[PDB]
Amino acid sequence: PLGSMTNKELQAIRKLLMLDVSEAAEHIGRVSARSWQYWESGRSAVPDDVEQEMLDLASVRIEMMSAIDKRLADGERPKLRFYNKLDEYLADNPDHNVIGWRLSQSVAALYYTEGHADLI
Amino acid sequence: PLGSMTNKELQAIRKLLMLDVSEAAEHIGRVSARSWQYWESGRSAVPDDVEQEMLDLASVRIEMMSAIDKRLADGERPKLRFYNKLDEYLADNPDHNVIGWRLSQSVAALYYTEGHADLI
DNA sequence: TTGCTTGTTCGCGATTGCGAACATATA
DNA sequence: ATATATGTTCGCAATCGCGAACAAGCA
Ligand SMILES: [Cl-]
Repeated sequence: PLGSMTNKELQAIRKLLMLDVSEAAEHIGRVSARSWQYWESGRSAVPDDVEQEMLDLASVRIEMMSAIDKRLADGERPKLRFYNKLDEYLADNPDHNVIGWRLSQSVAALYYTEGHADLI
Repeated sequence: PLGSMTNKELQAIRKLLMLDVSEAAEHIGRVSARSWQYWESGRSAVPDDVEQEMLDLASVRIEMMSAIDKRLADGERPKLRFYNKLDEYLADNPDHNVIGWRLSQSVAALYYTEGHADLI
């Protein structure tokens, strides 16, 4: 199963998690931005650990969506926080980083586009 | 109803549809990129027609997602096409533009991250 | 043994977000 | 009558994606 991530699959999961190339290269791949661009362009294969961390971030996203679903089924119309600046996010989440900020942006954007939540 | 879209809501739906600021400003707002950045930063209100066009694009996304859901319920593991370059997408879709390209990118990324489709 | 692999670094053109200024049309 | 909202253009620092070159680590 692991190790079959294509370059375009990596680009797609990165874009869906709403990560910039530099952010993922610095915090996930722990490599230069050029190496991440090479991975997404097909020059070098996607490392196994990078792929596994992608799936892990996907699972974290699933947890967030599940909490919001719990709130929805209870009759709530959620007012979800969509942090424009990363510093505003880290002021409310000291043990997080830009990865969690982008994940929160993605979940809030999805639940607004679906029409179930308003963003503040 | 129309006119309640905030700046952050516009930014969120734009990023969800995987649109760049320049693309949305050129093809959707039909304004300069500076005016779109002003809209998304809260300098001026989001026009009603731009809002409604956002919602219409969301509906088109729902159409695509429903087609792929039908394919999934039939037992198929979809091999979704993720176009890295816009010219490839337009060569496969003559009557489309960058909006449909970004919509298809977002949908394919969603169905790959969910774990139901492979990208080619 | 060294070709394929993979990473870093540098340079450069293209692109972006934003401040600032200008213009308009309209209440 | 006129502030005010809203669009445009211009310049600029910052950022990004890419080509090309260099280097280490192999198998
Ligand atoms: Cl409701």
